[PDB]
Amino acid sequence: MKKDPNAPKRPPSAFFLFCSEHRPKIKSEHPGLSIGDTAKKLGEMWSEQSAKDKQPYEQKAAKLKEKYEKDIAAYRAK
Repeated sequence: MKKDPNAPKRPPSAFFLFCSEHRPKIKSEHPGLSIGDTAKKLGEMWSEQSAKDKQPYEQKAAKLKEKYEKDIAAYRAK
Protein backbone atom coordinates (compact mmCIF):
# COMPACT_ATOMS: atom_id res chain seq x y z
CA MET A 1 0.00 0.00 0.00
CA LYS A 2 2.58 2.62 1.08
CA LYS A 3 5.55 0.98 -0.72
CA ASP A 4 7.39 2.13 -3.87
CA PRO A 5 9.23 0.25 -6.65
CA ASN A 6 12.58 1.74 -5.53
CA ALA A 7 11.99 0.86 -1.85
CA PRO A 8 13.51 -2.36 -0.49
CA LYS A 9 11.46 -5.60 -0.38
CA ARG A 10 9.60 -6.43 2.86
CA PRO A 11 11.43 -8.47 5.54
CA PRO A 12 11.14 -12.16 4.54
CA SER A 13 10.54 -14.80 7.25
CA ALA A 14 12.12 -18.30 7.40
CA PHE A 15 8.69 -19.98 7.14
CA PHE A 16 8.00 -17.59 4.22
CA LEU A 17 10.99 -18.94 2.25
CA PHE A 18 10.27 -22.70 2.71
CA CYS A 19 6.55 -22.06 1.92
CA SER A 20 7.41 -19.64 -0.94
CA GLU A 21 9.28 -22.51 -2.68
CA HIS A 22 6.78 -25.31 -1.80
CA ARG A 23 3.69 -23.21 -2.68
CA PRO A 24 3.41 -24.04 -6.43
CA LYS A 25 3.96 -27.75 -5.58
CA ILE A 26 0.93 -28.20 -3.28
CA LYS A 27 -1.32 -26.55 -5.93
CA SER A 28 -0.40 -29.26 -8.50
CA GLU A 29 -1.68 -32.25 -6.47
CA HIS A 30 -4.54 -30.09 -5.07
CA PRO A 31 -6.30 -27.81 -7.58
CA GLY A 32 -8.12 -25.02 -5.70
CA LEU A 33 -6.12 -25.71 -2.48
CA SER A 34 -6.08 -22.20 -0.94
CA ILE A 35 -3.01 -20.97 1.01
CA GLY A 36 -4.44 -22.25 4.34
CA ASP A 37 -4.42 -26.07 4.00
CA THR A 38 -1.01 -26.09 2.24
CA ALA A 39 0.26 -23.57 4.83
CA LYS A 40 -0.80 -25.99 7.60
CA LYS A 41 0.94 -28.96 5.94
CA LEU A 42 4.13 -27.02 5.02
CA GLY A 43 4.48 -25.69 8.61
CA GLU A 44 4.47 -29.37 9.67
CA MET A 45 7.35 -30.13 7.27
CA TRP A 46 9.13 -26.79 7.95
CA SER A 47 9.41 -27.62 11.68
CA GLU A 48 10.60 -31.10 10.55
CA GLN A 49 13.20 -29.90 8.01
CA SER A 50 16.82 -30.31 9.10
CA ALA A 51 19.69 -28.01 8.01
CA LYS A 52 19.10 -29.01 4.34
CA ASP A 53 15.91 -26.90 4.06
CA LYS A 54 15.93 -24.63 7.14
CA GLN A 55 19.50 -23.39 7.83
CA PRO A 56 20.03 -21.39 4.60
CA TYR A 57 16.40 -20.12 4.82
CA GLU A 58 16.57 -18.49 8.29
CA GLN A 59 20.03 -16.99 7.61
CA LYS A 60 18.63 -15.30 4.46
CA ALA A 61 15.52 -13.73 6.06
CA ALA A 62 16.91 -13.09 9.57
CA LYS A 63 19.86 -11.13 8.13
CA LEU A 64 17.43 -9.35 5.74
CA LYS A 65 14.81 -8.31 8.35
CA GLU A 66 17.28 -6.47 10.64
CA LYS A 67 18.87 -4.74 7.62
CA TYR A 68 15.39 -3.52 6.55
CA GLU A 69 15.05 -1.45 9.76
CA LYS A 70 18.03 0.71 8.68
CA ASP A 71 17.33 0.43 4.94
CA ILE A 72 13.69 1.58 5.25
CA ALA A 73 14.80 4.45 7.55
CA ALA A 74 17.62 5.66 5.26
CA TYR A 75 15.19 5.32 2.32
CA ARG A 76 12.34 6.95 4.32
CA ALA A 77 13.72 10.52 4.59
CA LYS A 78 17.47 10.61 5.39
